[PDB]
Amino acid sequence: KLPEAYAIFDPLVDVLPVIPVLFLALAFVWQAAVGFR
Amino acid sequence: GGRIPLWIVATVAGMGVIVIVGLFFYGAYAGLGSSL
Amino acid sequence: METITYVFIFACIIALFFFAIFFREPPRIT
Amino acid sequence: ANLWERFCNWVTSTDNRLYVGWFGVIMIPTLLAATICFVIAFIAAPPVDIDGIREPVSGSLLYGNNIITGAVVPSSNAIGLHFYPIWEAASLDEWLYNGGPYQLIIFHFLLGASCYMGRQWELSYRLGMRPWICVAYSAPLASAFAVFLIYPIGQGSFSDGMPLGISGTFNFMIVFQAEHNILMHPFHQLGVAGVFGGALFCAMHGSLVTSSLIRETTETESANYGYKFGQEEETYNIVAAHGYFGRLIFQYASFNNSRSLHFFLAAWPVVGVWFTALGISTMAFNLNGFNFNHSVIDAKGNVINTWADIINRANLGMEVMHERNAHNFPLDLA
Amino acid sequence: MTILFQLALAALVILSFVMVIGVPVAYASPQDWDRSKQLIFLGSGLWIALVLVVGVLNFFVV
Amino acid sequence: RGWFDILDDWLKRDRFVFVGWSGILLFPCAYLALGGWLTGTTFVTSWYTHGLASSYLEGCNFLTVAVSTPANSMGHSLLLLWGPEAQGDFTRWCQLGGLWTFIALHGAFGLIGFMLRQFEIARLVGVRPYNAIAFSAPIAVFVSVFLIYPLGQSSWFFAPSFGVAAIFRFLLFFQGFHNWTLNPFHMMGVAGVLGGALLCAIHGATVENTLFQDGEGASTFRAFNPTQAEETYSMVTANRFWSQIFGIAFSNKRWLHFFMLFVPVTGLWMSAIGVVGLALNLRSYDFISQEIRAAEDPEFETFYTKNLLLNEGIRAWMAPQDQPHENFVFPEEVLPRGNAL
Amino acid sequence: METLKITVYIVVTFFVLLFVFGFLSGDPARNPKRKD
Amino acid sequence: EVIAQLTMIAMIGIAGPMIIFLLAVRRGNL
Amino acid sequence: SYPIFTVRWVAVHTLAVPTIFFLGAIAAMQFIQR
Amino acid sequence: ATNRDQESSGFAWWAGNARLINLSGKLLGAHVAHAGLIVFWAGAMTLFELAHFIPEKPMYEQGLILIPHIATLGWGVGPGGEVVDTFPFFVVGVVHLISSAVLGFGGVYHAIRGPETLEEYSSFFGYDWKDKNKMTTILGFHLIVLGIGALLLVAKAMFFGGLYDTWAPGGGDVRVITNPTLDPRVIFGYLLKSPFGGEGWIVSVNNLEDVVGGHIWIGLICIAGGIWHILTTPFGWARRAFIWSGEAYLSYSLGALSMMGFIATCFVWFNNTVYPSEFYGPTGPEASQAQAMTFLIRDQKLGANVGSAQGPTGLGKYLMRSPTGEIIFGGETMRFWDFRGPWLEPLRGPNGLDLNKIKNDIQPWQERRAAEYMTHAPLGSLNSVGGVATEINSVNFVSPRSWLATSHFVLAFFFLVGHLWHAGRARAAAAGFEKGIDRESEPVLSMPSLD
Ligand code: CLA
Ligand code: CLA
Ligand code: CLA
Ligand code: CLA
Ligand code: CLA
Ligand SMILES: CC1=C(/C=C/C(C)=C/C=C/C(C)=C/C=C/C=C(C)/C=C/C=C(C)/C=C/C2=C(C)CCCC2(C)C)C(C)(C)CCC1
Ligand SMILES: CC1=C(/C=C/C(C)=C/C=C/C(C)=C/C=C/C=C(C)/C=C/C=C(C)/C=C/C2=C(C)CCCC2(C)C)C(C)(C)CCC1
Ligand SMILES: CC1=C(/C=C/C(C)=C/C=C/C(C)=C/C=C/C=C(C)/C=C/C=C(C)/C=C/C2=C(C)CCCC2(C)C)C(C)(C)CCC1
Ligand code: OEX
Ligand SMILES: [Cl-]
Ligand SMILES: [Cl-]
Ligand SMILES: [Fe+2]
Repeated sequence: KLPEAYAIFDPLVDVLPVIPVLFLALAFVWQAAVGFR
Repeated sequence: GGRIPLWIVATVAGMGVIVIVGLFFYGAYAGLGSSL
Repeated sequence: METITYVFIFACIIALFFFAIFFREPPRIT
Repeated sequence: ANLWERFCNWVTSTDNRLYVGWFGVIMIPTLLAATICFVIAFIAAPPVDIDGIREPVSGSLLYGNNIITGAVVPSSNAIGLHFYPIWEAASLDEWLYNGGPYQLIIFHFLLGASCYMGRQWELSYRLGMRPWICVAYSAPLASAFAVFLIYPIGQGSFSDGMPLGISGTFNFMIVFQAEHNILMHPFHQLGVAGVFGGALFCAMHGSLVTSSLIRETTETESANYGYKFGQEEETYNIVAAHGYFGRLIFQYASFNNSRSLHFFLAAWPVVGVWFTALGISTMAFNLNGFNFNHSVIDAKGNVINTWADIINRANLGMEVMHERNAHNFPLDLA
Repeated sequence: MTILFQLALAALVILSFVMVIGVPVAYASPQDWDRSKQLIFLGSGLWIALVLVVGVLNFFVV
Repeated sequence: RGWFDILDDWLKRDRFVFVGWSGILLFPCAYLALGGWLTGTTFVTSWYTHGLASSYLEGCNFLTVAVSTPANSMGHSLLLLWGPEAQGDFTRWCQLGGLWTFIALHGAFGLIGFMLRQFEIARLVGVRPYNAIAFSAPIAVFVSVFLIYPLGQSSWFFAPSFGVAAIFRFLLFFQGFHNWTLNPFHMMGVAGVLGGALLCAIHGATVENTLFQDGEGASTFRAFNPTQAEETYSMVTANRFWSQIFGIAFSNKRWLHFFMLFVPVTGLWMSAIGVVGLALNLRSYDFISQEIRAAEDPEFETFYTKNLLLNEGIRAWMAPQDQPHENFVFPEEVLPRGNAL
Repeated sequence: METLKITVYIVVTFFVLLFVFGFLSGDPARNPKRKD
Repeated sequence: EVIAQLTMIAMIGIAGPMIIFLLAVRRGNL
Repeated sequence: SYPIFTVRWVAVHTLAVPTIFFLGAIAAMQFIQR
Repeated sequence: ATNRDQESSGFAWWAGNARLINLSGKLLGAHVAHAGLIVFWAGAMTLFELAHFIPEKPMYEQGLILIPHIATLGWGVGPGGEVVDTFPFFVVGVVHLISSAVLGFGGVYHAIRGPETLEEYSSFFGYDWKDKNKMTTILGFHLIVLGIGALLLVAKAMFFGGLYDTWAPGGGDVRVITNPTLDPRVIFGYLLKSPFGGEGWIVSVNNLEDVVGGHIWIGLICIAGGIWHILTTPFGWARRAFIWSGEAYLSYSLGALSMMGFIATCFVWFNNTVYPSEFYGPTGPEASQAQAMTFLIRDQKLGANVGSAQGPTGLGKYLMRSPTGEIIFGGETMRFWDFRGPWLEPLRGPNGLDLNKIKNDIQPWQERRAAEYMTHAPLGSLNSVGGVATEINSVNFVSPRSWLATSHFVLAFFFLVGHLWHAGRARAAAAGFEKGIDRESEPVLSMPSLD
């Protein structure tokens, strides 16, 4: 388990590890905004 | 003929398929075909 | 007779390598 | 000048019939050692106990084999991963009985095979060429590293490596399926798509180029004489081939660019075989294919079999029969 | 102390979420690089205060 | 000027998706074979023909879904919808495997339509029909494996089933029962596949590393326009490289690209001939000299005999369920097993 | 066996030294190009 | 529960494209 | 300017219409309890 | 413009991070941005493991990789490897996570506003790839940093609580290391060991005295060479042998990570000292050795004389010999007779396993340790089904040894591909035919024919 004061944040810490993958996906949304120059 | 940008629909349709296939991989652990 | 037949074919393929390399038809440019 | 400078000029000489090079200084002796030992072993080597249970296996022609069944047998399971050169055995007779030649061949081979890859970069550098032909050759090389070393390492014995024979390779594929279910692993599936598409794209590109040759010969002589070595002209109409293949599918499913096309022909099979090499290298550490045994089950609890449960039946048949005396305990964990 | 924690930590997350979207937009924007700068000294300087309190005030609820 | 030439003009109109006379056979047959497989793997079961689940509705994933072959009692029946078996019932038609013959037969004429599409388009643009000739290998493979092989055995039951996991079972069945790896026609077929994959990678890589500098960009893809007349890569430099590295090298572009047609196409044809032999159980299963020796010399062992013991295990363990119509019942004491395992 | 061991240790050492001192003998300058 | 995980992964997931869209409308240094 | 209903229109909608229909049916199957 | 399109930079969009080879400012912001992304996953994954953590179950039954990294350091575990306090795991997760924002704060700054060049902003931070002196000093700077981090590990072992030592007498427990082994005949004796069976090269380390003592030789060597490369410039023989370019340095590092990648793979698979079996699970050889002892105990309890038991092959059913004479277990596990584990060594004597101590000195904790490791052999499927390939679905388990070995082999190979790609390229870029052969000066045309 976690703490109990930090127990309400269990659904938040369940999704944090995936955040690194999204930065790589962001590079394609952001370049599609500039049109692959 | 282009009133909404192509990169916007590219992400929307991209985010749309991410969810539907994830629903399929999720179903591998619940209901039928889950060995449980 | 089998062992002699296998090694004889193997020796021909190796001898074929020596001619196909050092006695090939030279490619020339024009 | 000095003789060392003259020697370095000969090793790197671009005028030799067969390029030597600094990689070649290592490649030539290691390969020559491996083939000479392999030829002699394949013909007249005595039987070898591979499984270490005092059960020798005949593998040479003079001991009752043909080209299909003959093989150089892996080293004994009593050695495992231990280094076993000739000078570690009390003689040659002991060396041949414990599968000695197998280690000497695959070691001198993988060494020379790696220097063969670097030799491809070396000559590319001396001729003004781009260097990435060696990278494409890394896919079949890494495959040889997987079945000859990476898998014996993960399992802990060279007796589990791929034998040096035609039927020996077939024995390696069957046992690998019973203990890892390689067919249900995605990396082998990606490897099949690389070799199936590789042959598909090979036949395709070969046909489309041979479909649009410029007419430069008669009907009496071969079409190949329409091309001459070293000519500046391209002997086939590229946009004519694009006009045909673009109408079979649709216009944007065809490559109008020759450089983008040959890159696709090089990319697809290389990264595909990279995966099937990585598939063998990962299953060496016992991360096997998908397991769907008894995964579908009815409202009561009866096992509704699928095609995966039938695959498990054939796998059980191979597993209970392979190495029929090498096991004393109910689990085969290596 | 008791609840002065799930408020400070939830205020920490709320400030973290508005910057992560707010900082980089302010970043490539020549709308007001001096007007749009002091809100970054304030937020980040406040962000350190919120992690410093939630950290040392943590020990009274652990 | 008649209706025939008016219809001929409409079919050959240069549109986005070319129709042509071949399309009348290709498009409806290709759409029903694929749509029939998608309808089968999504909804249709195989409980009364094989005793297996095989749709997404039953709980199977993309790997285990399949359109299983009909039961063994159905023989070589075409299993038509209006036929004497289903008698017009679409529900009972799916329950006995009508979709398998619906996919195999519609897909067979679909292949014929696609090859006729290659002949028709090649004539209109004025090219040589070598692409159509190369497609003969995937057709000979499909006919010998899905049609000539089951027609040689007992029924459509022992034909491949359209599924990812049902195809893996097909190979293991051929290893245990046919020793299909030992057949020299599969060996030549393997050489045609692995060889074509070798040529495909080595030709594309040689082209990418012997190009001329026709541009000012570090990514050398924009330095090409389809309307040149000069070669984009050096043929004489690639010849010297491979002459010194490997020994021989290509010197003719027309021969090189024909060789890439001959190797993979011939390989598939040879493997189709080996399957035609297996339909009659004409196998390359044994070496007689080996078996005469091993039967009277209990110390003679080769990798050939080790693999036969594996074949004897695959048969005795997968038969009772893979062939449920035979009603096989093997007690625990008759199952071939090694020590411990 | 010990005599054979010494020979291989000498042969292997001889070829690996030709390899190291070969590349160290100004290898990047051996190109059909600019030599530096 | 489930919603708590999905409610926030949507906010984490929308934050990305929001940055590229906000400066696209204000002509930022994209 | 451009037409709307072409042969390209039929070829697209012959595969697009059933696909979305199948994506909904397979979606409902993920919640089928035994 | 600003070298952010193909027309000005020469690189396409799929190779556009190469548009920074000579933009020291934007490239500085890229590395620190990626540096913050690792620190982010380091903390975000640990708190996830702690949230899903259960003390009653072993760590290898729950799919953890970093909590064992913290537990091996001696933080939060007591005797026998049992977790006694989860608070250290929480701090490591938060401090790594809180620190992820500060580098992300600067990685974004140096990449969007920061001076795209630093050569005119500062002579100290601005650099030239061809500047052999400026490069060796940045190398020397980071050498001292890594040398300090090496002495931080021994600082934890000798002064701040110590390390968890599985070889501790009477059971695993954390122990302060007081006599680090500094003998160069031993520390450097590992580098010259054969990497084959029975030797193991540096993977064979089996005591925290050698681990600790080896890390302080490395600590000073990186400090000495760090100062060395700050006060020196490459000699003549070093300049005519290497390529001095921005990408060439990247290729030298790719081949270094690839080598370190393969080394770490064999570490976690074979070593059970720095990768304790109580945390990561038993190794391959360990679990197979555990099966042979599990059934020796069972059959001997029923009256079997395991010493004279002849198996079907003629070799011993339970015990045999290695090719050098040591008494080892029998069966397929003969290949794993080099394994050494704290649960088995009490029964090992001068000539291998002692038959008398096997009959008398086997304890119930050894019978459970052998059974537990037997039922947790690193075998499993991709969908995480425990056991052999023919097992049915039930036990959700694959060993952390499997995830860590397979993953770091995939990377080590791909980085070997990265070396081959970028190294052969920097050669062809330093020459300058990296974009094609010149038509009017094709080299092959000036050479004599081969025949
Ligand atoms: C070019 C298109 C094409 C082709 C070649 C085929 C081919 C086939 N289909 Mg398919 N089909 C198609 C399109 C096509 N289909 C389409 C578009 C649909 C959707 C409705 C179907 C739906 C369908 C179903 C549902 C089934 C088939 C089946 C079959 C097979 C048997 C067909 C048969 O015996 O018909 C016989 C008909 C002819 C040979 C036509 C000849 C007519 C000539 C001109 C004489 C005319 C007679 C005249 C009017 C006098 C009247 C007779 C009077 C005495 C009563 C065969 C492989 C069956 C199958 O695969 O089972 C396994 C099956 O059950 N088809
Ligand atoms: C230390 C690591 C490192 C660094 C800093 C670089 C840096 C560089 N490389 Mg190199 N590379 C590396 C390792 C590295 N490489 C390795 C290990 C390989 C072998 C696999 C390569 C192979 C390689 C090639 C073949 C090429 C480069 C090129 C380049 C340049 C441009 C790269 C770019 O814009 O990326 C652009 C980034 C992308 C296009 C994204 C790719 C995404 C990958 C394919 C999938 C990710 C896999 C992931 C696990 C799954 C994603 C999950 C998904 C579901 C969301 C740049 C100088 C190019 C060059 O020569 O420049 C001069 C070039 O052509 N690299
Ligand atoms: C971790 C990996 C990584 C990193 C650090 C970078 C970094 C960079 N890239 Mg690269 N790139 C990457 C992956 C990466 N990229 C991949 C995967 C691809 C292939 C799709 C590319 C392809 C690529 C090309 C083709 C080019 C770059 C360029 C650039 C540089 C200019 C960025 C810019 O102007 O954006 C401007 C964009 C914006 C202002 C929009 C907002 C973007 C911000 C940075 C998002 C950050 C959000 C984040 C949550 C905020 C932090 C939180 C905060 C609280 C701390 C920059 C240094 C360019 C270059 O070389 O510059 C000279 C260029 O031409 N990149
Ligand atoms: C490798 C990392 C690295 C490097 C080389 C640089 C280099 C630079 N930065 Mg940057 N920066 C970094 C990380 C880095 N930064 C990070 C992580 C942040 C986020 C806080 C920033 C935020 C930042 C801002 C906001 C600005 C700079 C500026 C500058 C420039 C002036 C430096 C100066 O005046 O310091 C002079 C030296 C000192 C003040 C001495 C400080 C000594 C340090 C801080 C003590 C602790 C260091 C310790 C060893 C590192 C901890 C290790 C830990 C990560 C494990 C210089 C080019 C400025 C610039 O471009 O000029 C306008 C600027 O405005 N940086
Ligand atoms: C990150 C680490 C690092 C890196 C990249 C460098 C990089 C460099 N150093 Mg430095 N160095 C370092 C750390 C490092 N140093 C440390 C920690 C010290 C202190 C001991 C030194 C002390 C040092 C000195 C004293 C000198 C260098 C020099 C050099 C340059 C030449 C390197 C060379 O030719 O290698 C190639 C290596 C060889 C040709 C040696 C032979 C290769 C052997 C036989 C291969 C055996 C490897 C084998 C596969 C496995 C080994 C395991 C075991 C058997 C040992 C180069 C710029 C030289 C220079 O010009 O700098 C001024 C120089 O004179 N270094
Ligand atoms: C049989 C029959 C018939 C027919 C029918 C049909 C024709 C149908 C169709 C159908 C269809 C037409 C369907 C479709 C389907 C589809 C689907 C089902 C899809 C899905 C997919 C997805 C989901 C995707 C995936 C992916 C990929 C592919 C790649 C990568 C990514 C991803 C993973 C996303 C009729 C009645 C006439 C008659 C009688 C019988
Ligand atoms: C930890 C934490 C935090 C943070 C977070 C973050 C940092 C986030 C980030 C975020 C992000 C960073 C996100 C991103 C996202 C992205 C996306 C979502 C993308 C998508 C993609 C796509 C979908 C694509 C598409 C496409 C295109 C566009 C074109 C081409 C094609 C394709 C299809 C591929 C906070 C503050 C909350 C607080 C609490 C804790
Ligand atoms: C440049 C560039 C790029 C990149 C970017 C990056 C790489 C970034 C990074 C970023 C980062 C690196 C960020 C970070 C952030 C962080 C944060 C925002 C955090 C927060 C945290 C929190 C808020 C927490 C909370 C808590 C506590 C305190 C306690 C326990 C519970 C919890 C966990 C809830 C790209 C590719 C896109 C493209 C363009 C350019
Ligand atoms: O050796 Mn060749 O194969 Ca790999 O598992 Mn264990 O060990 Mn033997 O049985 Mn199954
Ligand atoms: Cl076997
Ligand atoms: Cl055993
Ligand atoms: Fe070509």
